[PDB]
Amino acid sequence: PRKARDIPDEHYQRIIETRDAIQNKYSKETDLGRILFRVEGNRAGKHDPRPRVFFSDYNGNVLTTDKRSNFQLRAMQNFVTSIEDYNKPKQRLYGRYMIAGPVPIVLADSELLMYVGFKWNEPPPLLLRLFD
Amino acid sequence: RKARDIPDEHYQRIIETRDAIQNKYSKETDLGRILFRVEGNRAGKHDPRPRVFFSDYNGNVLTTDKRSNFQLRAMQNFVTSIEDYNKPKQRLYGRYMIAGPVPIVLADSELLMYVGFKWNEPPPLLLRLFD
Repeated sequence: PRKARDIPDEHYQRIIETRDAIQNKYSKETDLGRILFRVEGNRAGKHDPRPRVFFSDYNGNVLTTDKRSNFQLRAMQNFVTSIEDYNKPKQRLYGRYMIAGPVPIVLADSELLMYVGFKWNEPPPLLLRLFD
Repeated sequence: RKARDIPDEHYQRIIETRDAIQNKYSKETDLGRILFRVEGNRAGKHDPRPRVFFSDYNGNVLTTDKRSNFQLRAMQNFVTSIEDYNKPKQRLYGRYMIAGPVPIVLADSELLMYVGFKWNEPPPLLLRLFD
């Protein structure tokens, strides 16, 4: 029963920035596999708190070297197949793992889509009790 | 500048207390009496409880003048900062978050309800550029 929600402007702006950055860093590389390998290489493990970058094509296929966390992979696949409009980036919550995208990206002279997964830690509650 | 979404639990809660306040004072025909009573439950300015604010559909904050001027400034700013009266959002004023508006009916008058509450958690903001 999901909910494609807007990405907060700061988050989206950031995503755009790291997209452009990744694009510029690997502008020399002509091998897509090498790029994906390098990019995903910077994660130290599955419990790595850092935002994880995912990729897909324009045909509904997630592109990744298999990573230690199957859950993030399931969530990403679901997100990719759940997209209603490839021109509007949105975010979806999978348990405690938020996923945002897609944003267009060019790697190895190929047009692909970038996404960002990151665990989302449920805000401290406010109450606001019935007894006024 | 940062009109952010209200977390679903928070928004759901806000809706619940809105409906609750609506049902509690359904008998009352005096708006001033309602506002007075509602705001009466706060014990002081340092009261940690979420503070309920009100406004009309003409940009005016409705409240009996209170102990905390800061919350009042923040609320006024929020009300005049609203881009769309049909989408509730939240804005951070220092450490004081303000969420709204949500429609409410008090004394057969259509008004808007807001909730202010101090926010003690600037992160989670973890991100990176080593990629």
